[PDB]
Amino acid sequence: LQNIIYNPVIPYVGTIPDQLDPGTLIVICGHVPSDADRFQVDLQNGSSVKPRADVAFHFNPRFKRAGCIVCNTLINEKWGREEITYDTPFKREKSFEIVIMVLKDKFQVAVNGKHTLLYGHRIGPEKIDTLGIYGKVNIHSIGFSGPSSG
Ligand SMILES: OC[C@H]1O[C@@H](O[C@H]2[C@H](O)[C@@H](O)[C@H](O)O[C@@H]2CO)[C@H](O)[C@@H](O)[C@H]1O
Repeated sequence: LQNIIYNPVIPYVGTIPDQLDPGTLIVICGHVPSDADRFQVDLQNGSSVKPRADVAFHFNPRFKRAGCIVCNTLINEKWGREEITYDTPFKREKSFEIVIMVLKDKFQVAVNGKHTLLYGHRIGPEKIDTLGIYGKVNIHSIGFSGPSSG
């Protein structure tokens, strides 16, 4: 991988190395803390806190009850329609590997080598230049792979 970040402190907010052109991969390896309630991975347009930066893609695994993954987009500080995935591969006290592939019309996400969900772009991905990770989660590494990697 390229531009790897190891054991980052959460909350984590860092500029992404390259434009997320179709085919780009975002690999995030971590572990879910005991009794974690939730955590999130946000692909943002900037790092402004106020006004809060738009979130092109909000990937938010929730663990209470049966557990799920909520995906949404924040525009001008307003959340849009939630897209919920009820078949979540995340579990407390277990490690994980998240692979987000940026396609032309959507994001494709796989966890632990298994397809998990799709999310159509609401904001042009070229507007994303910042990665944010918040919540109860331990991140081991963050890596990026461009479309022409090899
Ligand atoms: O949509 C992502 C956004 O959800 C907020 O919580 C929502 C909740 O998921 C929804 O079921 C309820 O109707 O409205 C709540 C907001 O008022 C989270 O608080 C926010 O951090 C994001 O995760």
